[PDB]
Amino acid sequence: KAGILGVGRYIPEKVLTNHDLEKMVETSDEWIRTRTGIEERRIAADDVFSSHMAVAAAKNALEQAEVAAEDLDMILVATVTPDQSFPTVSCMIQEQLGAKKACAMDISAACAGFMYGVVTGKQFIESGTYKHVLVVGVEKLSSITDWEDRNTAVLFGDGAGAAVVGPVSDDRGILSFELGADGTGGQHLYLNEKRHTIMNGREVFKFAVRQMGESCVNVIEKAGLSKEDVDFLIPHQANIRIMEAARERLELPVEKMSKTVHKYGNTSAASIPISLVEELEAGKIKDGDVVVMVGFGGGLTWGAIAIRWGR
Amino acid sequence: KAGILGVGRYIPEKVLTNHDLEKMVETSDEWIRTRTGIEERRIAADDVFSSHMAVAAAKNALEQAEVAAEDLDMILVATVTPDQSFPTVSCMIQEQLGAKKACAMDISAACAGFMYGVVTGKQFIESGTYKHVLVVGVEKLSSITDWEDRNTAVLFGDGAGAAVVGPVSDDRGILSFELGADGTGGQHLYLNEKRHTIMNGREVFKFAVRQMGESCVNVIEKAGLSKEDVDFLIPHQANIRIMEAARERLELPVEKMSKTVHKYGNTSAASIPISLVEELEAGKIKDGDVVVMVGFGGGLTWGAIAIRWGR
Repeated sequence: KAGILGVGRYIPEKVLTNHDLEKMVETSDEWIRTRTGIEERRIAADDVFSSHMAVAAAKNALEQAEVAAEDLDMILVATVTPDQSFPTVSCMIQEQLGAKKACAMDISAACAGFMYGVVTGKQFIESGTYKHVLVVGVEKLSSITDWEDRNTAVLFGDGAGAAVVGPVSDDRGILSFELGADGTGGQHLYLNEKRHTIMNGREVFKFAVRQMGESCVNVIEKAGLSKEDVDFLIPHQANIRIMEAARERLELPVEKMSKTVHKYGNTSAASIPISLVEELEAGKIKDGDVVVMVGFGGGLTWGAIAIRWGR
Repeated sequence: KAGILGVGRYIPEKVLTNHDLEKMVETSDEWIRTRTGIEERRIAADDVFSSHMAVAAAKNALEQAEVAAEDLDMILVATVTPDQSFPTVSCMIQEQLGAKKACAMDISAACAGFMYGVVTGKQFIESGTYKHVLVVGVEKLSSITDWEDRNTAVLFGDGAGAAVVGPVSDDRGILSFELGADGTGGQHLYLNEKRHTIMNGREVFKFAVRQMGESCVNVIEKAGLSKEDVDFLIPHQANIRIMEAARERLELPVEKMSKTVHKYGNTSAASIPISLVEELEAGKIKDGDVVVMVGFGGGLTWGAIAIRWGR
């Protein structure tokens, strides 16, 4: 069975508060908090790109996993904001990390990308093909944000999260997963010709609130478990109201769902690993815990994973 | 075992000859043919994007495979020129094809992308996760070509190729594969700030000529076969001189290596499936044939696959 050996993240140091946003666009601290739950988000410096954030998250994950970069068989980077289209971020961090024998590809599934990546790594490991797969979710959404548009400029932050996937001692590891997509919703969330994110917020909300909880129930069902068997939920950190719908569907207490949207905003593919690190650093997730992760993203993509934590 | 159920392609109708190039840049028909072997290449119309070419290739592959789009479990599109970063081409063609239950992600491994994709599909099928995986290699390189630069504007064409991957009756299917990358070479082939392909042609040549043949030998070795066991070689169609080096390393006759670079140029991830369709339409590849495919790409990525043809 494939499981998670270690996780790391990179959080940019610059804090962008709602009151910093109040200068830039016609918004209010009250409106942002009430509708999204965001209070702050982090913004990468002008010389810090997805590759810089990804190497930092990757180094921390490798250190936590006790895995050397030279031992990686595969590097997968989920991003829609690479430094450039080619060379990919995965190729760039393969060089900077010294991961010589590793293959490298970037994958694009928007905010569901980290889930697509972990599931992809799972397939390569359980077939016996590879042993160690590095999966990184990284976004510099600040580089594709119309900072004049109050409807989106208050939603997005920057960051990177990373996990080393590998074989774990059985009972542990990824128990089940679901990956999905619905190209019909492509009109509702797209990058326009100015490389600016355009979103139909109402439509994306309707879709997310009903799909997040359903993907969660599916992976619990596929794992042969019950809702009471879930020890922690790590949702994509886009909107506290969407996150709350998933918590209700799973009948989980407030303290069993990771909440970092208020401090980092929506970091797209980086969101789930960033939240994972937060809970692991607070000691709220322990070996043997059943953890459900779930995300939705642009293009209308989604994914969910049920994992029993530990090696 | 996972194998290839059917293949299709889309070739743009507009032909760009070397004599059309002679008006545009300071080049000559003699120089292009002598150094690359290219005589013509195809250019997609201004209203034809990667998604349009990918749906066309996908439809032809599904028809040849006798697979309905509604039965696809996964859509993988290898491209560095999507219509936009999100929604992805895979999401776009998931909608246009009516592939409702299918998940969808784009992958980025430059000219090696189709190989990364087929191997990825192989992992999902042989684990029993999925049954039918659509893999598309598509590029509109004309949209990232500096048409003022004679060093690259004579190298690239547009196109799409597609394969349906699924379980095949054993003895058949993908016997072995190799995926690789070397981020060190990222400086030699990259997209610059104008979305123009910049290349150190001499360096990329040195790398490709020695890696194409070596990847080929590796996958033959991993399949437990000999060089005499190879019935056909389908190399990435970037440069006839690079292709010839691979043919020599495998001791193969001229008529057992696919050559379409002279008519389509370098189509990056689309190159191998486009050549596959060409040989299948000429009846040169038959069930039971051992086919080796191999490619190299920007970021310095590479891949090779040995497949026994048939279902």
